[PDB]
Amino acid sequence: VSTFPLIAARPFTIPYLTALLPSEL
Amino acid sequence: GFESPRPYKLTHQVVCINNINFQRKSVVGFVELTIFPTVANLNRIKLNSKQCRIYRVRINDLEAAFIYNDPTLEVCHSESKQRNLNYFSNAYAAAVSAVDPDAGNGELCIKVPSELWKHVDELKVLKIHINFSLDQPKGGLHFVVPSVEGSMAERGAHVFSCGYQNSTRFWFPCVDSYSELCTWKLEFTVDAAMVAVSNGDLVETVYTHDMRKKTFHYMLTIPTAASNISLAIGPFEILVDPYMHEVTHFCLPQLLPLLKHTTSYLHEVFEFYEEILTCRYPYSCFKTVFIDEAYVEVAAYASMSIFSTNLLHSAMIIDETPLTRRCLAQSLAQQFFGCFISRMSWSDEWVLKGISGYIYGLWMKKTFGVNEYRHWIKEELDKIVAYELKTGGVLLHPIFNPASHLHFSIKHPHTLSWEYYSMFQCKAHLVMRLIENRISMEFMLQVFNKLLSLASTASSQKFQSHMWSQMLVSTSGFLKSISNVSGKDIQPLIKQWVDQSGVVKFYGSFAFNRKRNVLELEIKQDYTSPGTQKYVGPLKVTVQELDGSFNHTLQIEENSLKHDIPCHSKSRRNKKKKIPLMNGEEVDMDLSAMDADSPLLWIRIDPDMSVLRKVEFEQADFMWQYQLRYERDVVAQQESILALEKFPTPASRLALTDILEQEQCFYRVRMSACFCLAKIANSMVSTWTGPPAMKSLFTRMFCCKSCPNIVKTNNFMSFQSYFLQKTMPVAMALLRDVHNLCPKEVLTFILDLIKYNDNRKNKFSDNYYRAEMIDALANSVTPAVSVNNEVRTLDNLNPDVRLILEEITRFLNMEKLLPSYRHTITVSCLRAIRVLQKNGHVPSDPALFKSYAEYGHFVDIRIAALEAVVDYTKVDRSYEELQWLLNMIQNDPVPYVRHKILNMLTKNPPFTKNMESPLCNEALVDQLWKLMNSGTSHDWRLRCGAVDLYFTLFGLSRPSCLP
Repeated sequence: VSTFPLIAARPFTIPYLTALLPSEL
Repeated sequence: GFESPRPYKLTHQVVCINNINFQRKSVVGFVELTIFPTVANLNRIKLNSKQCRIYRVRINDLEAAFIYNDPTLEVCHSESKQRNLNYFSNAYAAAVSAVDPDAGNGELCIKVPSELWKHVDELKVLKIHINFSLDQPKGGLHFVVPSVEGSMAERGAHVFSCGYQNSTRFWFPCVDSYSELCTWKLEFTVDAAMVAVSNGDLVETVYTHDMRKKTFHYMLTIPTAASNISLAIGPFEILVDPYMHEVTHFCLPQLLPLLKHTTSYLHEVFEFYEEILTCRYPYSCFKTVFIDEAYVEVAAYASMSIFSTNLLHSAMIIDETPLTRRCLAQSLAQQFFGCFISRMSWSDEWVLKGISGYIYGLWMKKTFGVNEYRHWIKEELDKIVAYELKTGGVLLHPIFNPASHLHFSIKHPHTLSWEYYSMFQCKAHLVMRLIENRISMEFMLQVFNKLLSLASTASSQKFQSHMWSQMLVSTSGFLKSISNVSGKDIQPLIKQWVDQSGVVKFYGSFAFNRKRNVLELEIKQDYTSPGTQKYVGPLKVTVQELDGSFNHTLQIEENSLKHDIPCHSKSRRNKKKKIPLMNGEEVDMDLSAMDADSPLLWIRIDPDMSVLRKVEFEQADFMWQYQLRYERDVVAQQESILALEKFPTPASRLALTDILEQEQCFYRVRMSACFCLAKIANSMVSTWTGPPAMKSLFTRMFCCKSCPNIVKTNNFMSFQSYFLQKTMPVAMALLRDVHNLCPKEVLTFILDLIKYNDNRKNKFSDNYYRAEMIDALANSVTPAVSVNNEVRTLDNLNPDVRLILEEITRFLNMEKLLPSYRHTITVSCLRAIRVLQKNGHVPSDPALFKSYAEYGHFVDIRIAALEAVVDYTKVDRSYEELQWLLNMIQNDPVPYVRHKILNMLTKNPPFTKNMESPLCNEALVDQLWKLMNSGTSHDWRLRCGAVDLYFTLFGLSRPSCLP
């Protein structure tokens, strides 16, 4: 946990939304 | 001439759907068919129905008796001890032929009441009123119900009809053949906040007396088949096309700006397809629906297309605009030639698939250029010759087995393997390009216009098929229309490339006779391989000599081996004059590498790809370098790149480097020259002089003039140096030091490309470039030097791989907070973690990929994680991971994911038939036989995928690892 901690993978309900959607526009 | 296999003719069908319950996943409705018997004593009427509970059937308002049996539910008996695949393929073909509406058969057998026999003998109308109910459908119509609370429109729940070919039997009873054309009346009573999209034009939309539901009435006066009828019910955002006003676009909520930008090109596709053909668009409306958890990426029905929402991009997304653009284009091509003009049998499907693919290739030629057209045609031809030399061959137009070299029956579309279906469409459009080569393109477009005009004069009559069968094309009718417009018949070309199922292999070698000034070619065919056939026609060859480019036609009969063609002067080496090219231009060539005695610079056997062929020509390396530099054909530049990997001389390095530096070369040739230069550089280690390959070229093209190691800030507005910039470190990472380890000069360069990346200034997104940077980081990973199987711990972590692991950890964690497009960096980082696990760097643990594959990560994240789990269970021989994957095949909500898991487990199998593995029990044979027999009975694509998996794992005979 001290060296190289990874944020754990959390599944979504609609994964395409978080995915395709641009965030800076 | 079309004669029906059914003894009745269907005129009109009413499909009414009530009570679409989204909580319980249930529909109720009725179906009323209007049949005219053609033979007296009709007695039983056989209709198609799957998954529908049939409540009552009334014929002419008289109660009738029906019997239902589906032989394709359990194909073989449970208590038969057969375990070979040929038995299952014959039983599955017989079961599908027993429910086939293309024969007289069907699954629901309704008995005509006795008092109507005097109404049926003198042939008068029968009105059959079935009312049915889908209780909880498996693969009939897909219910996407999210688990957010609120109303069903507030959470985004929708239904759509999924499936391929004749799969409309899965949600209402019909005559589910492409040859039973009728007019349609479609009513759908949905919620008041939802919209029901279907085929035809919406005549009205009335409210219910409580004003909580409304009924959408559609009418379809163009006679379509039951297989072309679709449905999409949801809380869709409606957008009328601002250019064409009969075209409405429906998207899921909150995706209206993406829909506005994405579907803004479609009017140009409409204008193209209506000006190369001269018919207007036959239907009165067009509707594009974008949905979630789609079956295929693009489905085309009558007057309607269903795309997935993953095609929707914004204005700042590149590398996705051409793919979505061509998906829209091929949906419109199938609107013209798969839905308006339909199929007469299951044979003559190659006609429709070929016309659709051919006019879509003409669209690609006009839109993206002739060079992109040639590159696409070459990649389709390579894909075909790879598939046909791999397994047997694709047989367009079989005659009813006609193809017994392959483990399934080709009599029905629902027994075909999915790779065979893809290669079928691919070969059909290449054979249509061949027919255009024999009979010119304007005559070809006249053939297509003649078919469309017969169909549109047919489409307006009311006679019940006296004239509605002119909307169905056959092979004989297509060849007769070709012979009508041109006066030439193509029966040798049809006999060779359609009826015969093979590609040809050419091995060529030349020798220049200096005395008689001739060029002696030597072309021999390999016709004894399993996929091959013998070519006896003419063959074009293009020879570039110093006097110019000359074409020659060679007659390659069976006993032919040596072909002497004449050669021209060499007086353009006496004086320095420019050498004229294939086009009208001429260039200065450096003739120091050429032989003194021969004038010929390069030879190309079959340049125009006029046969379905694989050429293996033996030139000299300077001829390949001249063909790479000075040719005006992209397929010849690509094949010279492909043939320069065998000659690692520094002149070939100079040729590929001059190709890479050269704008006004097609960009996909330079992207190939990157990887060719990487391979050549790996092969001439301990000879390479200066820096690693392409590094100085990258700093010359894409970095600052004052700082060589700082990359320029991202401006992706050129779209050709963007693609070259994002492909050059990916090839540069395949460089390897004499110690077989990637050099620390290229890895440091890639890490500095990652650190100094600034994207606050371009109008385009950076997700694909950063994802390719992760792919370049993954390419540099060489296998670690584990000692005595030491456990992968911090002490033995490579000092190179710690930087890579820090970067992919930073990228994946930043994707968790600021997500990209297509979670492209999630897919690239999962792929890179699997690369690090495949070598001995990260512990071989599938728990991360098993958490990303849990129903919920991007379907792209899901298929990347499942690809990693399939690779893990191949390498680690995991039993519990294979049981996890087979369980996920059996019960996953998304059927595309199930098909993709079966596809990946076929491509990367856990064991083959030759291997002894611990995973070859009788338990696994029984599980996969139960998955072929039962279990996959609801999809027709999971069952063919299970047949493919059983063939890959156990072969065509009895599973060996069994008592």
